[PDB]
Amino acid sequence: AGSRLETVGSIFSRTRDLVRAGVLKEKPLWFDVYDAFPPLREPVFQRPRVRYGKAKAPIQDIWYHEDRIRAKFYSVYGSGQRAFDLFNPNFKSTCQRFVEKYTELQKLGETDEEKLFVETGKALLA
Amino acid sequence: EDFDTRILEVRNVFTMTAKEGRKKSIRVLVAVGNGKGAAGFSIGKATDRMDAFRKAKNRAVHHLHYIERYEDHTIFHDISLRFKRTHIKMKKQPKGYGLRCHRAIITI
Amino acid sequence: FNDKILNEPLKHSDFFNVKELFSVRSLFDARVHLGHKAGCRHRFMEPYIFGSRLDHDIIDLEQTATHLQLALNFTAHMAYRKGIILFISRNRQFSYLIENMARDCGEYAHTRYFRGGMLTNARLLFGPTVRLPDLIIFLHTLNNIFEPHVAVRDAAKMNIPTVGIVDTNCNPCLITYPVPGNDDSPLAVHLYCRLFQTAITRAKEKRQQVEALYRLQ
Amino acid sequence: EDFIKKQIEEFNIGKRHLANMMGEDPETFTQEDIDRAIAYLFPSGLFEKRARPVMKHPEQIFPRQRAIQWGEDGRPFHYLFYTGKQSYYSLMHDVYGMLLNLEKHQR
Amino acid sequence: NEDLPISMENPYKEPLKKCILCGKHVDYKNVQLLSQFVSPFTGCIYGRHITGLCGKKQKEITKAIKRAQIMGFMPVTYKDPAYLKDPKVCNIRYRE
Amino acid sequence: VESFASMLRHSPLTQMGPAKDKLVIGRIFHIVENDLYIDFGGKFHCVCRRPEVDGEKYQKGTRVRLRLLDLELTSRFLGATTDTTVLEANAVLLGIQ
Ligand SMILES: [Zn+2]
Ligand SMILES: [Zn+2]
Repeated sequence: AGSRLETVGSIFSRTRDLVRAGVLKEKPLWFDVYDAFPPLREPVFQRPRVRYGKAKAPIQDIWYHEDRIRAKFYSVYGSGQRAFDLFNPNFKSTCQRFVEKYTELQKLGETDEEKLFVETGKALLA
Repeated sequence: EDFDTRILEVRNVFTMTAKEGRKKSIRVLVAVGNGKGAAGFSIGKATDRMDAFRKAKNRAVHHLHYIERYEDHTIFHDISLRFKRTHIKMKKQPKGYGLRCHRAIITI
Repeated sequence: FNDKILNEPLKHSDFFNVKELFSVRSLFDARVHLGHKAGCRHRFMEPYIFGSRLDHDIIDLEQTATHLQLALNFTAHMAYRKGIILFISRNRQFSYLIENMARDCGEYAHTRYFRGGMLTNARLLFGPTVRLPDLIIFLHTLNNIFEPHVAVRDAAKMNIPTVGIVDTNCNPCLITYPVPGNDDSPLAVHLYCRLFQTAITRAKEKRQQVEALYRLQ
Repeated sequence: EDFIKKQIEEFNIGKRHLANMMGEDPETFTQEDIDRAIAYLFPSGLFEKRARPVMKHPEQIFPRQRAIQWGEDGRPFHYLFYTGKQSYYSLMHDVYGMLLNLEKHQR
Repeated sequence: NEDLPISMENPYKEPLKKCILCGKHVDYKNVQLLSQFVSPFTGCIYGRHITGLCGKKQKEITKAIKRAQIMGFMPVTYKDPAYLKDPKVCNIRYRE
Repeated sequence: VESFASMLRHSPLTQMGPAKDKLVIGRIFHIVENDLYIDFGGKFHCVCRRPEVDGEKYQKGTRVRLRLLDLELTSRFLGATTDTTVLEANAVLLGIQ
């Protein structure tokens, strides 16, 4: 027999209750596999619906601790004068070294925040 | 050879055609089950009556639900469904009551 | 009677040792973790997304890799139990590659236009005695216009399990074994065809040694 | 296929008889001899050339088909059975292969 | 532990575009500013899509252009032909 | 085993940031007669034109300098419920190497 109704359940549940009925005599070749090692989500159909009101998507807009000093380097100076590659693992940009020459200084270096750029203003030419 | 089909509706339905004028076709709706929990229904149509009858009988066994029941007589609980405009109210009942329900729901 | 070699590799846990063909590190360096814009995300990529960076959705590679011990394991079992494996994509940028990988292994490809009723109307499109596929592997779950494929429904209408690459815009719902990962990147699916090819031809040669061991004892 | 075997053998009997029909001593004899003989043996006056009588070699009058693609326990042999137009899409693969190993180096 | 991204208030967004007249002060006596936003042929006020003003400052321009016509400060039917070579801030196609 | 959240922090796509007018080097991966397909990394490719300055220097693998304008090329239009990606990037060519 079988069922062709993809809305009314998973293809597991649309089969494991058809072997209890006895409408398909032969045990399908994926059934005794999926029963043993099943997916973490049962693939039941759900109709996708749109958020209408005060329900924004719960994802997080990711931000990292070193974004501030990264942002100012693209403000007070230019972009990367050196070009990017992004093919090699661990590329250290002229900003990526610049954020690491910031993040030694604090913790408890803590002179002034503008001054923390003044100390690292000198060091990169040296 | 253990299923059986019952007709639920026969409807002389019509469309209109540029050359043909008026065109009759027969829209049938069948229910198919076997006892034992598995049942299904389908609609099929053709111009001929025997042609529509075979078309829905041979299609309803590809769309069949397993209707999970209580022990043989009844269902699991009270349900109260509203389906597009149709309120249906259907109640769990003890053994030997009988099917006091709409005459289409009798045959299903 | 040949059910000794069917009922061992369901009791064993990761019997083919599939946790060696990847980790998060191999998946990172071929850019699996990138997803599309937050403008075109779906609703059901919502658990699988790490976050958005400057509006670019980033895919959980931890929640990727806990699927692929489980998604590549099942497609190993489908190669063990001699079932028909169909590769589908509609990428047009990897369409050579999918069919060439179906010759490099011993299972199937279909990367071309989908004729209407390929699985739901097989018996009149072909002869009446056709064994339809027993798992479908998607590499682009989307179609060449951006709606989900025809064969995500007709897989589930014909009651076939399906492992599918789902990216930030795709629909994970009707396909049983989602793989939340990239699919638009030429380094990403060279990796994806590398794990799916090797996980079945290892699973094929497991099936060869067991019956031969049964042939002698 | 054993529908063609009963028409090749039935043809070589009817080739061997037609050389024994006419006086042609070579029992191995050409096909335009057969086409000449049956036209002079079965005279039509029919106007279509495909309505006049023909006795020909059966691969040339029965239309040609693919054979079956599934052996026992299924397994269709081509890696593109599940398209349909199964040889076209492979023949489009033979061409697309035939162009890339050019551009990987250089009616 | 320390590794996961924090929630901060969205850097790398430059502060929003200050229109052209953002902190300034339109007058009805300041005809050379107001005559810049009317057409040198018809005397009609260019719209917000041309002038590139915010809807606040576009409306102070129009409430002062129409203030200045009836008071005898600027003419209706043309630009002041004396005040013709001012910086053409209004973007308009004609004669390319 | 390195945590995903760590290796995302140490990842040169993350280090770049807001990709406007940013000098990126890229591999060419498919040549069509006029149009150059440059794979810089990223999710997608990009398509450029073949310039009249050094127009024979652009072969397969030619490392090329890119301003990398804005990896999106997505926009929501008046009826749409998602937005229409084109699977491209609009990165503009500069040079070689
Ligand atoms: Zn995609
Ligand atoms: Zn303003």
